[PDB]
Amino acid sequence: GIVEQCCTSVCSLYQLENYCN
Amino acid sequence: FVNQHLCGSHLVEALYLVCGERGFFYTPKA
Repeated sequence: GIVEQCCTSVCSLYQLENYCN
Repeated sequence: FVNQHLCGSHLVEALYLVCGERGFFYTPKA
């Protein structure tokens, strides 16, 4: 999930944009 | 500003800024 990928580990623009509508 | 550890309201804030008028969905569990 987003928390594992962006909180627990360093986030990226690619991963953020996956959660845009 | 997105290449770092983003937790809680800070992560949600980043989604808000990046996604813009597209909006986003925030799912901390699944």
